[PDB]
Amino acid sequence: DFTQMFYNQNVKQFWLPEEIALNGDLLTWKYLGKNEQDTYMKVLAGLTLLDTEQGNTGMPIVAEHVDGHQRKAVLNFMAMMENAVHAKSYSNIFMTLAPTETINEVFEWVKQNKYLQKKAQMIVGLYKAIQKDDEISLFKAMVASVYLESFLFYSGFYYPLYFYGQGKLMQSGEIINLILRDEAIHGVYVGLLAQEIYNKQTEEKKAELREFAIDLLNQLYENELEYTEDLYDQVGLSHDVKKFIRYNANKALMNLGFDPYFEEEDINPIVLNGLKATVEPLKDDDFYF
Amino acid sequence: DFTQMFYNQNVKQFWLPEEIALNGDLLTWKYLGKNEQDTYMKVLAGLTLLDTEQGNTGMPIVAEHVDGHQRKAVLNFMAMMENAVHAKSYSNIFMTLAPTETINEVFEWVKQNKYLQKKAQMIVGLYKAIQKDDEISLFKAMVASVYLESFLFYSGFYYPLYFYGQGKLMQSGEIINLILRDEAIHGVYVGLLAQEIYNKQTEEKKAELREFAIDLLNQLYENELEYTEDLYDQVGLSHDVKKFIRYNANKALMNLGFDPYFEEEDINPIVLNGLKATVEPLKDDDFYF
Amino acid sequence: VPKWIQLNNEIMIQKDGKFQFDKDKEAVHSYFVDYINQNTVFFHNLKEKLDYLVENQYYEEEFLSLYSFEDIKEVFKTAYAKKFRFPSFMSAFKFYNDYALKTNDKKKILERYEDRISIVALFFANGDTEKAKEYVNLMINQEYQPSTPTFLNAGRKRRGELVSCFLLEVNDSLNDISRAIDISMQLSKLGGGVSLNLSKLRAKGEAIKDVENATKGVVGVMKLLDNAFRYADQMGQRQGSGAAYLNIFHRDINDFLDTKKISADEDVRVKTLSIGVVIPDKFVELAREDKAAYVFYPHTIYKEYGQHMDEMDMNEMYDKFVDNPRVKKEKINPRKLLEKLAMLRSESGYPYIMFQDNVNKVHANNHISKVKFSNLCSEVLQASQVSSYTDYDEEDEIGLDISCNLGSLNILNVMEHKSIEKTVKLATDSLTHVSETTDIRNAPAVRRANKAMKSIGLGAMNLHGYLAQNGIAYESPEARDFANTFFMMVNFYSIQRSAEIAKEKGETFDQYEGSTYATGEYFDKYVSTDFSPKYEKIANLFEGMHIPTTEDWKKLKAFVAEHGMYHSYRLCIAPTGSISYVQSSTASVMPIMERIEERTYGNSKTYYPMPGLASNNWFFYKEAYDMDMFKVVDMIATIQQHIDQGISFTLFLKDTMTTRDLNRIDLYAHHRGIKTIYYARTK
Amino acid sequence: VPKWIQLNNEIMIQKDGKFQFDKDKEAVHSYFVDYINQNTVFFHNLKEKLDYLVENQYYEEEFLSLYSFEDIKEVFKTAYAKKFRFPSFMSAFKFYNDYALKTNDKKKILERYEDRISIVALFFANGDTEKAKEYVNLMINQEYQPSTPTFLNAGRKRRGELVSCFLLEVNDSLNDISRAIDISMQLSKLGGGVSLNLSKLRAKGEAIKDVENATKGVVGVMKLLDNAFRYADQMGQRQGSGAAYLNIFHRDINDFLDTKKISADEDVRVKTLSIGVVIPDKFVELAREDKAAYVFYPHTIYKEYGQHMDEMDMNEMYDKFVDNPRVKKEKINPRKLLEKLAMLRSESGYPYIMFQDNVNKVHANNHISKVKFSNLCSEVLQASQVSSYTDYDEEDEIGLDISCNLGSLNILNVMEHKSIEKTVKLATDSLTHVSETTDIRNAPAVRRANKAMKSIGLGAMNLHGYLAQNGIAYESPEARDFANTFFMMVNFYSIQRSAEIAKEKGETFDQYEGSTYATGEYFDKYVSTDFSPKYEKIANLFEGMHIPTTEDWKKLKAFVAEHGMYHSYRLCIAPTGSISYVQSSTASVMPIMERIEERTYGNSKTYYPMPGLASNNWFFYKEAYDMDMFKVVDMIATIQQHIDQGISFTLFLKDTMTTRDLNRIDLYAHHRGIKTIYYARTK
Ligand SMILES: Cc1cn([C@H]2C[C@H](O)[C@@H](COP(=O)(O)OP(=O)(O)OP(=O)(O)O)O2)c(=O)[nH]c1=O
Ligand SMILES: Nc1nc2c(ncn2[C@H]2C[C@H](O)[C@@H](COP(=O)(O)OP(=O)(O)O)O2)c(=O)[nH]1
Ligand SMILES: Nc1nc2c(ncn2[C@H]2C[C@H](O)[C@@H](COP(=O)(O)OP(=O)(O)O)O2)c(=O)[nH]1
Ligand SMILES: [Mg+2]
Ligand SMILES: [Mg+2]
Ligand SMILES: [Mn+2]
Ligand SMILES: [Mn+2]
Ligand SMILES: [Mn+2]
Ligand SMILES: [Mn+2]
Repeated sequence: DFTQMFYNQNVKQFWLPEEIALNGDLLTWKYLGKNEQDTYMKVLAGLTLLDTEQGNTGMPIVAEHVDGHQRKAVLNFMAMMENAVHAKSYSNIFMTLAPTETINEVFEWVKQNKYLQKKAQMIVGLYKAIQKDDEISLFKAMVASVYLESFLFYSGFYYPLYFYGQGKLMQSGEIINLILRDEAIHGVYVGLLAQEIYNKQTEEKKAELREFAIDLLNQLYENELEYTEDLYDQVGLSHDVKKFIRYNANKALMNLGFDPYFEEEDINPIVLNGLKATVEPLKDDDFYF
Repeated sequence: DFTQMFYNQNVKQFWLPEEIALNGDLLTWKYLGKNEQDTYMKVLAGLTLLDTEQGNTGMPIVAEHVDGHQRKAVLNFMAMMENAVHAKSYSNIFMTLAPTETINEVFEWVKQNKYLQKKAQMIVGLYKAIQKDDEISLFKAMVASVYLESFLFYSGFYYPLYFYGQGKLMQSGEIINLILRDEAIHGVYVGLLAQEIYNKQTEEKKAELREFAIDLLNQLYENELEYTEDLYDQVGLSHDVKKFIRYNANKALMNLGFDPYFEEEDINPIVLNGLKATVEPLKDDDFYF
Repeated sequence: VPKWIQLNNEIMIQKDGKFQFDKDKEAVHSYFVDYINQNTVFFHNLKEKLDYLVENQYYEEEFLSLYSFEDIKEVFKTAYAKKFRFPSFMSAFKFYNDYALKTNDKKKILERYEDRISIVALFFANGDTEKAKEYVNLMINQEYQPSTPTFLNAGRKRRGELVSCFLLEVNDSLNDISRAIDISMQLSKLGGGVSLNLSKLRAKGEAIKDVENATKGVVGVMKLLDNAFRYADQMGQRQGSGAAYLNIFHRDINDFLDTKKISADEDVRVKTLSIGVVIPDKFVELAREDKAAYVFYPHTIYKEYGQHMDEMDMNEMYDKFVDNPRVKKEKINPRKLLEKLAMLRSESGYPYIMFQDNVNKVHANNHISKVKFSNLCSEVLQASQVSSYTDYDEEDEIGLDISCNLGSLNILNVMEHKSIEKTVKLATDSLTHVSETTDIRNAPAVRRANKAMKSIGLGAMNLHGYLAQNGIAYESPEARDFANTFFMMVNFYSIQRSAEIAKEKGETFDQYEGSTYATGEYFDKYVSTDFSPKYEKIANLFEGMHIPTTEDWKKLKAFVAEHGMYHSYRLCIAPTGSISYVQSSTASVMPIMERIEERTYGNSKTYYPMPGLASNNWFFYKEAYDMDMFKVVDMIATIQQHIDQGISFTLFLKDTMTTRDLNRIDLYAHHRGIKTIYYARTK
Repeated sequence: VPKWIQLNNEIMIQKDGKFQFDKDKEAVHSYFVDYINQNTVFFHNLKEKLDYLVENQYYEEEFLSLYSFEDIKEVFKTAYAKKFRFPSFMSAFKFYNDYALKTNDKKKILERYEDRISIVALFFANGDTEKAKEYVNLMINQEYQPSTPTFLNAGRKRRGELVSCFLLEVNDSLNDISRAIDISMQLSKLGGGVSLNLSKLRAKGEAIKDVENATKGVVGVMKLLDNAFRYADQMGQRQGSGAAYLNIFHRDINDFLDTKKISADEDVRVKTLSIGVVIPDKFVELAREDKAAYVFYPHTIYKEYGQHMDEMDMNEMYDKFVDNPRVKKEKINPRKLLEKLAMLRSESGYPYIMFQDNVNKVHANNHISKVKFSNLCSEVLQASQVSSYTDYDEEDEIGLDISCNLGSLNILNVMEHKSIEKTVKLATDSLTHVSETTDIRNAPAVRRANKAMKSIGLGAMNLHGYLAQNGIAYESPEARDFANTFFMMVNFYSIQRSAEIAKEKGETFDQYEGSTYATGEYFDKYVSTDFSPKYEKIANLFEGMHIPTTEDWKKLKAFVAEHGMYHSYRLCIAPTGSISYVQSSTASVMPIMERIEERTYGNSKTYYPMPGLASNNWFFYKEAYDMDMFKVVDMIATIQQHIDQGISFTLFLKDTMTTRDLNRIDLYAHHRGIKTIYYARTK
């Protein structure tokens, strides 16, 4: 009911890194404090590292196990955007703002970081556990994928959106907004594929899959809180970032056809400013009574 | 030495079938004989099948086994083109020119056609035989992919080109030329990756790989002859198409770094005739003259 | 989690193997005592409250000035003398969330249930204190519920129209199409659902003044109307809802149906425009015999005969159309079209099915016009005349566009009070008042038809609730016996009240003299057949209440012949969506979809057992999907024989039901005299 | 392959290193003697031809009845005495494919070029035989070309209107929006392009009768208009074309521009609706100073001040709006908005740019109203007054909606014949007749403004063709000197003809006495500055033709002050798309895009060299993309100072230039007095 519509929306959102000139960001970058520059670098590396997993494994593995030519095509398009567009865009932002040696060090740090690694490996673990012709394991991986696309990225997106909403780092903020807009539709689409599997299950199996999804969300959420304090306490933003994480967790759940887990909260206004039963023929004698 | 330039070429060649309005072909299509329309539909259906498998299976699987994020980005982009752009374009052509029943019938015809099933069996079999960290199985699949890109498509491409060259079906022909332009660069790129693996081998191993490549080519060739006769005898063109596929077989071999295998022949001259803005911020001095 | 929400959630907690149905009384008591009494603005006296409401632009001073303050105080006394208590939490929640008057910032509550009922009654009476007290007694006893527009908006300064169903005829011209779009936007702005007849529009590929194959058909107008309804979205409050009706013999019928397919192209699909198909008996006859049918280009028929195709009787004109070489047509398979209709209804619930000859064989105003289409809810079936909207400088020829005022009797409360006659007559008076006080300044045909026809719709609700609370199965023959007797009495007293109003005002509706009421043909089945209950149990339900006999019907026929009839149309059974919760009633005459209703409001989930549900009557509250749709058709046809307009008839289907089963239900409905079919709801 | 298109393709076959330009003469000769003379219906005498055309509903009897057949015969002899021959295959092909009359089955050819010209001349003269002969001489010499609507439909029975540009002001009401949709469909049905001003409409999130955040903004009306234009497409042969204009200080400006983004969603993007942006000098000043600009909510301004925002002077009221607390405003970055405009024009060619203070500082009828928007072709710049369309029962306040009749002088043929005065006066008479015979009976404001303003548009074409065939570069100062003198002379003779018409008919255009013509301020630069050519090369081009001096302009100023002016507006330079082929002329006053233009018609490919292109003037035919847009802006601004309305100014951009270059071109155009910018065409 939905793949051709998503095909259309995906291809009409096509864009390339070269379209946004990045050099003019140096005119606001130079005015940020060390903590602001440090947080931005770390957040950016976090997003880059997670998005690489999605391009190399997450999207291609789902495309491999999903049946249907049109779905495989949409999924291929999404994988292309991760690898050919998003990855180049993140690299471009980095090369503009930091010298080569600084980029290498930030990636070394974020690569060793406990909270980034915990979530990255949790997601990758579920992708590696998909078994051929087993729709339960596929569903679990789709849940992981939706959580990455619609939830885990947002502790990171917060900061570029925060600057973007203030008139700072506008070129890289525009790029991030385009990336985020792609991840939103990726999350919604994979969510619909997960609901299709979920709806084919018994009531007991459904309850079991719901428990899986909520348990996974809880593990990721508790790590996000730690990740958030680790990055944002030094710039005084953690309270507001936490509200943004919960709001996006609720969107991820709704993508999977589940109820919101967290109470509704208002979001930081600066970040907001940045943001067929069965056909049977009539065989006569049905017109007579 | 080459991936970056292929990356740039692939992304700059990006297109969608909807860019080309097809209603202009309606009259030249109406005017073709029933035999001509039948061959044309079947030819494009055979192409659709090849692109379906190249997009779903061939390109993603090669992407999985090739090392390097940039090489993977090129291969992922090529995969997207296969199933999200190329395979879909044929349906745009079908939906314009043909009634639903004729479309349904031709897709049923691909499923039961023995030559089309044999060529798919052979090519996809090699893709699915790739073993992780086994460069020889990967080479064999890359040879198969080059043969699909640079040889197998051409029994199909002949007919749209033959019409384009006579000023007939020129909108459909424009789509086909764009597809052909893509496959030419896809065949070169995969050819270069295959040569990388071949060049790592002992002389004895190389001799075996040439045997594999030539045996595979001959087996595919013999099947393609029967396919060509089956499609083109009713339009009187089988001998001409055969010359064309031999011509392109030599190009496939060359893409693999091998000498031409078939002698040169005169190709129908008709078929030969068938062949955002950058954002810059405003300065203060821009407002005075 | 609110305390009342927790208490309402304890219904599903099964204690001793039974639901805790008594928790909903605790839930509503907690809801009131903890939220409503806290958020209800209180005034020292009623005078201060009334002054605050009129001066702060909440009420209308015009209708309140018709009474001395003593009379208004006594009316409010009568409302509060009943000490009305909401039996369930959902009743009070729905009232205080949808109909209770709130402050301009929607923070506090100005109106209780008694205040709203008193204001509605004072507006209804129009200066009569005893009449206002009678309306207060009728509504606080919950025997009669004015429709959502009337109940919500009566006596409010910043109110929408009291009518929400409109039916527009669209003529085959660009002037008329533009005027239809304008009127649709104006009526949707007022908050009313708009139904448009597209059968007069010429099909796709028709000539426009010597330029052949130039018309986009009814689908271009459909897109225009869909965007018009999307734009006129009721000030961004509630989504604009409209309906389009096309005859099944229209050439564009397949294009008309393709707008609702899930695979429909974005240049064909319509989102906010419901579709209804009008089916004459000729189409059913052609499909029955499997003869290949013809759909006709309307403009060719208009050019050949000077009359619109939908203005003519297809039963006599179909052979002439087919044999006419100057009438353009294409062959169709009527059985394939029926199967396509059933498939579309299974997939999306659309289209509505209106059986044209079922409506018009009992239509009392065929002299004015035949009924060609229905409203957005598929129960309004009235004669319409298309308007000829000319150029700007010229004078328009205004026709009749349908718009009737809705009200619902509570069958349970009317039956327990033994007040069928009094409730029916008071409801007729209130609907008449709403009709007279309605003036729409941008729909000239709607206004003209409201002034001329004076048509009202008096519906009924809580049929399944009344039957299940009296130990009667909905599909049982006793249920149909009760429906027969009850709605015969309702029709009798509505006709009597209409004739009494005609005698009092000395005027009937326009072109009454040609109606079957004037000739007495309407009363034939009533002066010939006895409609008293055939079962002792049902006859005991009407104890203490005079059931009209054949002699009573003859007296009514003589009275109508002598004095005329004030309303062209009186009775139509609307769905009664949200007012059913407030009245603690089952929706309309339909059977209940679920025994206990699970809904989520905000972040908290709510539970609504059907009114009167308990352990003793649990299995009499049979869910609609578990029911035999043939027996539901039988019930609705039993009711339909006493309703002059149609009934909103929703089909409740299981997932296992095929296209053939839906087609069989539709054909049995056609066979049994069903006028319209509303929705195909699948479980 | 056709013989004529085979000969036409031999132009590109380079023989001896040169294009075979003479093949096009052989191409057109073969085209005629192998297709046209064969497919031409020939009658024994002209009387039989005219009787056949009148009887079979091809012509109109009324205009042919004002002449005795001897006079019509004399007119046709005058047309055929010239023995006109098309110089290129494209000229004859375009005429006989677009404008030549064909039989009802589109099989044979009824009208030759002489027949069409004679019919148009007899239509223009309105009973005068000598005037008809003068018009025949004017058009057969190709000195003047009536616009595509007039040339195509003059004297035809089943015809559209002779005017195709309409400008509508939409008031901030649902009645006015519905009337705008209706009028847009009515005018698109007539074949005209409709432009609408959406600035008076309140922005998104404004209140509709004290309920806030209710208005959908101008984008909802944009979607309504887009679907209205898609519906009224005239068979789809030429789909309905509309333009929407928004002031840059409207709050919805960003959403207005987002409707043209490639990444726009289907619920926002409009496809058949062109967009234009009206930019006051205040916005350019704010962007120049890099200050923080504010977009405003129009309804707040209207409530606070009693006037619409676009009816007020922004350069004097912007600070008052910003300081006013009761006015709602949104902070924007004017330079970011300018960059977005440049990016949108690079990616789509939209929006059209109107420099409002450039239009209104020289506007002659600011007393009637200021120019607030342009047309679909972005060259009509006239005063408009918004209408107040009320409810159905109430009378409407009809304003002034712009429409003018188009006509182009052929600069090459006018200069060759040394007939600027006679051509301008005869073209003015013909355009006046077209204005007088136009009666739009479904657009009240268009009709009223046509009767009152009597506005005409007299344009020119073949400027680049004339300059290149005279050895003058388009960017050269000599070209601008010639344009200055030529268009000053055209303005002089158009003003003289308007004053003579006012003297003869004894009437001026409505509210003429408040115009700058009446006050004499219009003639200041003409009585003070001499516009004689400054170069001896240009001065010889005007040899044998009197150039009005300052004394002549003083005499004309006295004549206008003593007799008045008949036309409020006289000169507007339209794109002149397809009539340029027939006249063998370059399009409008813009430079050529391609030296040899390659086109595909059906399954045939044909090439069109620019008129007069050869090897001796190959490099004088410089393509528009290869030249400096600053010099093209200089040329258009030189022409614009003698044109009372605007000039359809297309920007020809290379792929190499960024959005900064486009913004620089726009700012230089604003600095140089350019009124409107039409298109950003990129190669
Ligand atoms: C009715 C309606 C109006 N509008 C917008 C479009 C009009 O420009 C604007 C004015 O509507 P109006 O028709 O003028 O509504 P109104 O007169 O009742 O409100 P007001 O007193 O403020 O004038 O409201 C919508 O956006 N949607 C709607 O449904
Ligand atoms: N006092 C008061 N009465 C209200 C209000 N809303 C409705 N009423 C009803 C209750 C009574 O039936 C009626 C008269 O109330 P009142 O003015 O206090 O009367 P009284 O008891 O002092 O004579 O009005 C209200 O806000 N205050
Ligand atoms: N005969 C004829 N003349 C036509 C036709 N269409 C245009 N004309 C023009 C040619 C002449 O200039 C003019 C008079 O032609 P005619 O009626 O044959 O007159 P004449 O040649 O006897 O003087 O009409 C046409 O179809 N037939
Ligand atoms: Mg008509
Ligand atoms: Mg208003
Ligand atoms: Mn990504
Ligand atoms: Mn993603
Ligand atoms: Mn391909
Ligand atoms: Mn390929």
